[PDB]
Amino acid sequence: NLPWVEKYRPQTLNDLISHQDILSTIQKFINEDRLPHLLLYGPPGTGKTSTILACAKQLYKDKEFGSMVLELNASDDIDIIRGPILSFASTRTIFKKGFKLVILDEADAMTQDAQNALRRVIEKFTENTRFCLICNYLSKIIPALQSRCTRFRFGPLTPELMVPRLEHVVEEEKVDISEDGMKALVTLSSGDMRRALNILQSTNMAFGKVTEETVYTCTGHPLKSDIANILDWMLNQDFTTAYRNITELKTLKGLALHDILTEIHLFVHRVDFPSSVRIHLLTKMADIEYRLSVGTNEKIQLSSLIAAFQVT
Amino acid sequence: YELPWVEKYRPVKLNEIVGNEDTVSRLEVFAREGNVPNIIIAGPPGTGKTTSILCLARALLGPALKDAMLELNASNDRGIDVVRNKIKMFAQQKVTLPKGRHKIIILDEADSMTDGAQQALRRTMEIYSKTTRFALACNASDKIIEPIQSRCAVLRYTKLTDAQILTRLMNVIEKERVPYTDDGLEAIIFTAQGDMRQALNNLQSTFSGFGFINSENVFKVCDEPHPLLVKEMIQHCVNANIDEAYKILAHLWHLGYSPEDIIGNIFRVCKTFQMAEYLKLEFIKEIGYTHMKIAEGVNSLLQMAGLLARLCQKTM
Amino acid sequence: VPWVEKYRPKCVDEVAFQEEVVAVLKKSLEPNLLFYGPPGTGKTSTILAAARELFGPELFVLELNASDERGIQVVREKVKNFAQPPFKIVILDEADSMTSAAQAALRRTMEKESKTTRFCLICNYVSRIIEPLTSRCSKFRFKPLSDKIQQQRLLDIAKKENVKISDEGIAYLVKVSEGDLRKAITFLQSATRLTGGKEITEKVITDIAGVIPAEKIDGVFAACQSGSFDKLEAVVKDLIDEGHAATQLVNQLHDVVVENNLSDKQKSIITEKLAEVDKCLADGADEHLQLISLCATVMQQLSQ
Amino acid sequence: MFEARLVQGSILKKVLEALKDLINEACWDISSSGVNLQSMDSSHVSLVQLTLRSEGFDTYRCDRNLAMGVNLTSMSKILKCAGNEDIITLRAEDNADTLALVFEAPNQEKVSDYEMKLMDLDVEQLGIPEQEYSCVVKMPSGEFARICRDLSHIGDAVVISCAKDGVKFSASGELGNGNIKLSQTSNVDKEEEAVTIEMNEPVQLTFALRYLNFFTKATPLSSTVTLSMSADVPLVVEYKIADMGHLKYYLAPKIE
Ligand SMILES: Nc1ncnc2c1ncn2[C@@H]1O[C@H](COP(=O)(O)OP(=O)(O)OP(O)(O)=S)[C@@H](O)[C@H]1O
Ligand SMILES: Nc1ncnc2c1ncn2[C@@H]1O[C@H](COP(=O)(O)OP(=O)(O)OP(O)(O)=S)[C@@H](O)[C@H]1O
Ligand SMILES: Nc1ncnc2c1ncn2[C@@H]1O[C@H](COP(=O)(O)OP(=O)(O)OP(O)(O)=S)[C@@H](O)[C@H]1O
Ligand SMILES: [Mg+2]
Ligand SMILES: [Mg+2]
Ligand SMILES: [Mg+2]
Repeated sequence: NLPWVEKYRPQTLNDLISHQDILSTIQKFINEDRLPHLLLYGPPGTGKTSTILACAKQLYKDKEFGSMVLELNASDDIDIIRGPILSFASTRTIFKKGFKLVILDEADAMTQDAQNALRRVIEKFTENTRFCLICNYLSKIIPALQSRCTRFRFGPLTPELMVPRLEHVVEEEKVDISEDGMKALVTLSSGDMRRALNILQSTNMAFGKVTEETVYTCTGHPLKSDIANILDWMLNQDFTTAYRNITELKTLKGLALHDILTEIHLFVHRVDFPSSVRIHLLTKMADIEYRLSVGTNEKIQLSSLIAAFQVT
Repeated sequence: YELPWVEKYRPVKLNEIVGNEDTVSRLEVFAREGNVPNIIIAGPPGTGKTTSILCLARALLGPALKDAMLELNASNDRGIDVVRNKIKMFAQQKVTLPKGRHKIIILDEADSMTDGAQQALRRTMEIYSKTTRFALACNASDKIIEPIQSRCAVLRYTKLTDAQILTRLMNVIEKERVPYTDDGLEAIIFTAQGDMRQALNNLQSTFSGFGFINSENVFKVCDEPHPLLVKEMIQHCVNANIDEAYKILAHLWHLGYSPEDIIGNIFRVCKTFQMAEYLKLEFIKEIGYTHMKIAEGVNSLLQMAGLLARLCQKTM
Repeated sequence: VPWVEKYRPKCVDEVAFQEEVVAVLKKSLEPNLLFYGPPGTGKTSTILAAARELFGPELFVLELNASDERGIQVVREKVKNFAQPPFKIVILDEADSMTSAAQAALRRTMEKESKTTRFCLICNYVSRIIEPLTSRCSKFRFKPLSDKIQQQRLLDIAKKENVKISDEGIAYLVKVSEGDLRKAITFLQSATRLTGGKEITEKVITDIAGVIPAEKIDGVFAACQSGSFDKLEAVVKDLIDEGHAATQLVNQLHDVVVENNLSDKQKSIITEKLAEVDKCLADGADEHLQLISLCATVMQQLSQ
Repeated sequence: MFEARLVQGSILKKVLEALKDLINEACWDISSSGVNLQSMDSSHVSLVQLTLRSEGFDTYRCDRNLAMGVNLTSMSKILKCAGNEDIITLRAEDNADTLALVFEAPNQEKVSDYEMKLMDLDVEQLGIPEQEYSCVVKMPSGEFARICRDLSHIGDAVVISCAKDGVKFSASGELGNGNIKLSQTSNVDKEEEAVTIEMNEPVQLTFALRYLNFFTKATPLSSTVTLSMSADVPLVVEYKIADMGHLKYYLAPKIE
């Protein structure tokens, strides 16, 4: 039915979590009519399009929200700048007094010429239309454009902050969550509340109970024991019987070499090596990843990885 | 509604531009004698190109600036039809100016004009040069087709040294009486990277958000990987200590800094570092290789760890 | 019509040897579907059978591949256009070759359109698909058919189409395209046009499958075993003048190096060089020079 | 149900041709006291408000309130089929989602029936803040249409200025500047032809000209137009539809 990523949206500005400094500064901006152009950037699912929407609903009303807020996605399309944006920023709204708000979601998919045009539009109409850009890679935004507006990095949510909200969601709903299912959910989410709530809802709706095994099977994430097995084949076996074992496991479950390689890197850093061997393992694994990035055979790259581990 | 400091303290005459003493000296000569050629000012952002062209046009024309100057931004329609109608009718328009003065057609962001527009602008530049002078500005001076550069003096602009940004920042601080400290000013100069408009924007944003200016506070509004952590990571990599450098690397990765940002800061810090010389060059080589591999799209933590392993094994 | 489609399954519980996928596909009325498995194991055939069962012969499903050259935006745009039996089925083939940023966008497109269109992601690796797409989908592994079944079905095809092929010919046909029933059937089809039905010997299969004969591989190892650089130059020149691609030589050379009695150090070195040469060839390097280099490494490894 | 008989459908046709190009689709709010239409254009810069009282119609019968969100383009396309002197009967059944326009003839042997398909519009009635204007110019509609259509040739921004001795409309553009100044007539031969400037404080404002040209397409409705305005308040162009109501365009000033 209704997804939990929408039912538990923070409707106000204080229901946001883990960004108390940024939220307090934006609230102070609102109180003093000093709201500058904002550039909210960071990893997905961290609360950007919710922060600015709460700020808007606090700033305008619900009927002024169609004629004084231009929610525009930048991934649909230089014409979008001199088109609707320049025609929205330059004109007043008839009876309403106050600035307007333009919300450019995915503001980093814009070509550089479009960002030049938009920077001039911003610079011109800066007292009747406040722009709020939203992106994931501030490096993709022209330094010129970013200079114009104050920047806010919405980093990922630490697991201490985000666990109470998940506990409130669990208690409000009826989810029999284990003491580690929460841990295997926080880990797999990797710090974006959207993915955490989505995974939780989908697994609870598919299997009926969340634990450290059910979430790992619902998301198809390679289990830790399997990667331990692969590292053991590589580290304590013959070359050919390791190739055979690893290939059989890699085809048994759906498993590529990118994921094997990532988890094996984490394990190389986990387990104890003479610290002059992991310099070799790390170098070779970072070369195998580049080799795989160009569309090569995985039957020769897997063998190269086993060769890398055969320094032992 | 008070306007930002980027504009409240915009220099209104070329004696106040701190950018590039030689080029601004040439432009003061032109503002004195008065017969400017079509000039293309090219350079990195934030360094005072638009300001220089505006101050030059003002000092040339004077009170006829409303009548003799035509500015066309990137936010204005500048297709082939506008170049063939509006710019041409302005070049042909009669304005009576003093002996050596000419009308000025400022095409800001000249690298944003399509090729057809510049082709249509060539002969307008060439014919009416007896009464009309063009002053283009751009960042990528190769986006301007060659026949347009052939009829313009290509004035190059360069990034600002840290001393110039510091002088202008102190001139602004004196007028605003903002409480500061040396570490805060060094933080602003580090986050600016030459852009004199970035520095002012960071100064105003920091002062308006918090007041007092200290590095701890500067890195609370800019918020890029603290250069002390990157210095510590490079130091661990100098002592061939991989397990202690990957510590800092995974710490930075935990806070969600994109690997492009991590590499940018690692490069900018390893360039002005305190290693040997040959070792510094051997480090910068590997950092450049990994930057290539990350810009290409292989941006996983494994590539950063491989870079750390190479940096370690350079020093045995 | 080609034999790869003439002999596709027409129903769900009909011929598909996989049982736990054909049972759930009856209740498919977990909103989406996610099939993964080795190529040529009835991935698309099964969903097409399910769609011909559900919708009907005249009710005719947009099938497109997510590995397009035209970026990801045109893919999701086409999905939106197709969006407007209370739903329609869109198939995404090669859905693992999408970068994570392109799957994030396909995720938004498929979750904003989660009311009228059902999705089916077909891939060879479920680990390459990110956790949102898999978490929204229901997985189904497709394991290849057993070797004996392969030969059985191929004989059935060769008797339904009257293609006189030896039984050892069928064994070699399934051996030359390992566990790839689609590839084996396509080879059987395109290898009878090459003869007009007179006789299809294993040489025709070896030519169509692009497999360099095992004699040339044994010659390469005989040269690099002990000999001057002139022998390597000669054998590589003869192997290139024959037309055999360097990818196939690298592939088969690796297959021989791995499962033989070379030392672990030698196998490690030779396989590292094989991987480097494979990337070099994939980057457009010249086959003659890469083969010369690989043979020089193999020679200095074996001769010592 | 909604049953209204208009003796001269020319009025309805001119209204639809005045609203056709400013707003695409509007919510005709039918009531027992009259007909209203308040809506702002797609750019939210101008707000048209039409009112047609009940007494202007011959037999206006409305028992329950209605909100017929007609598509104005299609409605005008249908109204074009009517004659110039036809009697027009609008009939909206209690709830049928169709509006029957019946174009009778001027007592002849032709009757036309049209069933315009309505569409559901999300009605919104924004408050029009009642305000006191500092200048009220009353001028022959032909002159205002001419002034706007002329200054549109020069610039896209008309600067309207109310002094006491006359109102002047200025404009400036690439080909120079031009300003048309009208003085209030003292010997009004025809009360239509007069230009009466009720001035309480000298004002000066700037307005776009696309929208003033959109307003001046209602000139066949009335001979006199009333430009009422004050500082920092949207100008009000009023055309009085004779003895049956009015058509009032609001326009927000121009920035800079
Ligand atoms: N700080 C937060 N407090 C409460 N809920 C949050 C927070 N961050 C994320 N969420 C939840 O996660 C959902 C998605 O968050 P969004 O603000 O949409 O993330 P996002 O920054 O827009 O991600 P993008 O747009 O793909 S970069 C919301 O519906 C919330 O329920
Ligand atoms: N050299 C300089 N000396 C003094 N102030 C400067 C200088 N460069 C920039 N500024 C300040 O920065 C503001 C903006 O600089 P601009 O002249 O806009 O630079 P710019 O070359 O136009 O940068 P672009 O157009 O984004 S590439 C000015 O209003 C000044 O206050
Ligand atoms: N388990 C099976 N049951 C029935 N027919 C099968 C089976 N496996 C393979 N086939 C046959 O093999 C042919 C190919 O199956 P496909 O579904 O096209 O494989 P595939 O998944 O498309 O491989 P790709 O597209 O190259 S990744 C079909 O014509 C089927 O008749
Ligand atoms: Mg968002
Ligand atoms: Mg500029
Ligand atoms: Mg298929």
